[PDB]
Amino acid sequence: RYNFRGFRWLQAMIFAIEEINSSPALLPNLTLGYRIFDTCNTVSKALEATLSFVAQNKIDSLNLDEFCNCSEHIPSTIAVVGATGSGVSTAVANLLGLFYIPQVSYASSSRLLSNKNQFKSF
Amino acid sequence: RYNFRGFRWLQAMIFAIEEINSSPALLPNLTLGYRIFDTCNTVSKALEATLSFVAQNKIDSLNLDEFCNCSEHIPSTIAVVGATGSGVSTAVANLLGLFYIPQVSYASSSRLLSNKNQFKSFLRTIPNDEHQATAMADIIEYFRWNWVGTIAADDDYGRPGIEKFREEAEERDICIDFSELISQYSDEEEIQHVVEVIQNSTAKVIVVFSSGPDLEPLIKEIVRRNITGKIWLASEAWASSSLIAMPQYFHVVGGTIGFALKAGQIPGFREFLKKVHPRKSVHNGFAKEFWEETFNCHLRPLCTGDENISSVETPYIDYTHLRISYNVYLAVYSIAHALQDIYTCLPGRGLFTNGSCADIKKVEAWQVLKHLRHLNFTNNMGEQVTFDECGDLVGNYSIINWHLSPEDGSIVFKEVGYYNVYAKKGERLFINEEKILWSGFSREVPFSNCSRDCLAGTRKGIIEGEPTCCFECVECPDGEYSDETDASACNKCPDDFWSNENHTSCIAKEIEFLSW
Amino acid sequence: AGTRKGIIEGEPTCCFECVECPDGEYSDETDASACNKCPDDFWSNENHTSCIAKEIEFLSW
Ligand SMILES: *[C@@H]1O[C@H](CO)[C@@H](O[C@@H]2O[C@H](CO)[C@@H](O)[C@H](O)[C@H]2NC(C)=O)[C@H](O)[C@H]1NC(C)=O
Ligand SMILES: *[C@@H]1O[C@H](CO)[C@@H](O[C@@H]2O[C@H](CO)[C@@H](O)[C@H](O)[C@H]2NC(C)=O)[C@H](O)[C@H]1NC(C)=O
Ligand SMILES: O=C(O)[C@@H]1Cc2c([nH]c3ccccc23)CN1
Ligand SMILES: O=C(O)[C@@H]1Cc2c([nH]c3ccccc23)CN1
Ligand SMILES: *[C@@H]1O[C@H](CO)[C@@H](O)[C@H](O)[C@H]1NC(C)=O
Ligand SMILES: *[C@@H]1O[C@H](CO)[C@@H](O)[C@H](O)[C@H]1NC(C)=O
Ligand SMILES: *[C@@H]1O[C@H](CO)[C@@H](O)[C@H](O)[C@H]1NC(C)=O
Ligand SMILES: *[C@@H]1O[C@H](CO)[C@@H](O)[C@H](O)[C@H]1NC(C)=O
Ligand SMILES: *[C@@H]1O[C@H](CO)[C@@H](O)[C@H](O)[C@H]1NC(C)=O
Ligand SMILES: [Ca+2]
Ligand SMILES: [Ca+2]
Ligand SMILES: [Ca+2]
Ligand SMILES: [Ca+2]
Ligand SMILES: [Ca+2]
Ligand SMILES: [Ca+2]
Repeated sequence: RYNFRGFRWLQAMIFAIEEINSSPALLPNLTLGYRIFDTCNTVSKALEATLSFVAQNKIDSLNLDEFCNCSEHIPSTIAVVGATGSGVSTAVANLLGLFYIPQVSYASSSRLLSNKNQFKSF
Repeated sequence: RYNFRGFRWLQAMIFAIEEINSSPALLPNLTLGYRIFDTCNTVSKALEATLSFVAQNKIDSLNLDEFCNCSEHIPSTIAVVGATGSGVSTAVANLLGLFYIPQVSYASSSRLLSNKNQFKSFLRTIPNDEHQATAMADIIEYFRWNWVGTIAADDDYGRPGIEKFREEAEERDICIDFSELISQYSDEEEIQHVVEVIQNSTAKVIVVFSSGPDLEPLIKEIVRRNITGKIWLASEAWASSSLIAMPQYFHVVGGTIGFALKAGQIPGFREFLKKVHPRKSVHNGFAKEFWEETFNCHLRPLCTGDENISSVETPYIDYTHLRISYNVYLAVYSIAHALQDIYTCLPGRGLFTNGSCADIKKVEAWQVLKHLRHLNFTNNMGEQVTFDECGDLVGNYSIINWHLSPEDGSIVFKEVGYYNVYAKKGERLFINEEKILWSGFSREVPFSNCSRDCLAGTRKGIIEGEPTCCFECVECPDGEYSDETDASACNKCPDDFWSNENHTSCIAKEIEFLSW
Repeated sequence: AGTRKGIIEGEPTCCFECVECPDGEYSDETDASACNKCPDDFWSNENHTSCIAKEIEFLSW
């Protein structure tokens, strides 16, 4: 199915980023980019997107006794905006707080995400 | 903290793999390898291990337009055995089912992992926890209690079980006074509040869906304040925990009634356990710390290397039954039997398109998942093992009691009954009350009703703001009679009859006239 | 008023019946869980809503 409200939210994020870039007072001489994916209200899609986000930290993983390298020009995401559902946000929060990447949600409101022992960067 | 039971489970997995390798009948000319990590009962470590597992499936990931590179030395994990916690299992299962890697757990029992619209590749050798909550309700109903309390862990294991117990209890006219949530990281204020809630109640029986590491702070605080005279109904997670079944806690947690899984037989397992050595174990890197903690040495005095394992009493060998270890054994054998069923595929009977078969030399994870979904094999003891449409394996329960040891002074786990999950509803619970020692020493069943039952000649009356179980009885009025105990209202006598002085029955009226 | 609440078995406390108070007791207000045995020298109405002083009987001039 197609969600027009979700596309409006995506447009809101893009609009905010562009307005930050145009303004000369907030972060002079610095530009903000973005990499925005669709979750389809499903954990699997959001987890694929999160793996894309943390590929660099996968390169920086410690468990692997043998090194692995990816494309150098792959950007390292500083912070993530999302997501809507609480289960999606829980899974994404696990993966992101594995690497201490801030994640600011806009519609997840479950109390289980108020635990800073499990969700450090949420 | 070091867990010797977990190291025993790891050794059980290694033993099963080696036994399968030695066996010529199972997987001829094929050798099984392994890669085993430590979760530390934490989601983060398990997720790092899972990332290491899927490092090779992540090569052909669509989310990245660019191409990632991984060394060929990194192997491809075909299946995973783990894990213990239900939250840990959920976190691992997300990533594993992202790539259709089968995952067979041995201790996770949350019902939330039965949903296959989220957890595509998940299997269990331990039964689901609906039956355990129903069995706790059956026990409470059997011993004729109606006024109980509930404690649960704030995770994926405690909450669904406590909810199932709540609904099953309200179906059976059982009233729950309090319900609290505890965690391993609960502040002093939270523990104090829960302890105060326990004190303020008058309900002796308390039902706990939790684990040892999560129940430890509450038990410690209760022992610190000496809150005795409580009846504890344990779930399988902490009914046999070494962190709660410690003798100096006995006066608080004596006479506890709990659940246990049906044990199993692994011939030759103890001999494999006793052969551990830090130097001989090159594949097993967890032997060094195990040895250091066993003999309190550092290889603090050094380790001579000539110590005997049996000299130190640890859960590594100081055990009686093998229940979770049998689950690990069954998990490994189930994966091996799926691989064998792949290896013996007839050309026109495959599970795949047009009856095609897989190639065991280039077998893939999803094919093994398909074969696990249709698995049917016979155990060493001689039982059939299949998984349902949700990947569950149903089994019996043994109801145990916490007694004291006359010789050692430790805590014994006597068997006082069984719960047969295969029987019809209402004929599943069996208990020998002649062996239960309430509070560890007593021989009379404790009383755990809100209010006392009221005898003939009275009727119940509502106490405002309190549940149905709590009531105050008022004597029957003149003319009405009450011939039952715990009656909602006084029955009225027929014509030409009037109530006794007791109102238990009613006599016939007298007739007065001037007589001869 | 005049009737007290009664327990229905197998139902929560929110669900109740109600029955008239016995002769000698009354129920002035609603949501009453009991009927008051009101003091000496007093009996109940025919509707058990309040109390009436008992009639004193003796030979009168
Ligand atoms: C669960 O427990 C019940 C009762 O303990 C088992 O039923 C018994 O099975 C044995 C044979 O294994 C019979 O000799 C008994 O007569 C049975 N008792 C009954 C029916 O009350 C049942 O087999 C167990 N389930 C298992 C082992 O999967
Ligand atoms: C506590 O309350 C329970 C109510 O659930 C009482 O159980 C009843 O016991 C009588 C005994 O004759 C049975 O006839 C009823 O059927 C039971 N009610 C049930 C099972 O719902 C129990 O007896 C009470 N405790 C005491 C000590 O009387
Ligand atoms: O946490 C959650 O699941 C909900 C999801 C949600 C909320 N508000 C919404 C509006 C539109 C679509 C979805 C939502 C509140 N937080
Ligand atoms: O789902 C869970 O978390 C529990 C954990 C658990 C169970 N049984 C155990 C025995 C020992 C240690 C841990 C456990 C039951 N499933
Ligand atoms: C316990 O009861 C006392 C006495 O009424 C009260 O002061 C206290 O707040 C109660 N505590 C809890 C946790 O209910
Ligand atoms: C705790 O209570 C038990 C039983 O009442 C008693 O035997 C024991 O001495 C108590 N210990 C303390 C420290 O109060
Ligand atoms: C599993 O195999 C046994 C034969 O040992 C058979 O009796 C049983 O019906 C089979 N179960 C299923 C579900 O195929
Ligand atoms: C009424 O109760 C008294 C007190 O126990 C008893 O002695 C008497 O027999 C009872 N009357 C009956 C049961 O008719
Ligand atoms: C008693 O109450 C009834 C209401 O059911 C009323 O109709 C009647 O007049 C009352 N009788 C009195 C107050 O004497
Ligand atoms: Ca700017
Ligand atoms: Ca979403
Ligand atoms: Ca674990
Ligand atoms: Ca334990
Ligand atoms: Ca109340
Ligand atoms: Ca009911």
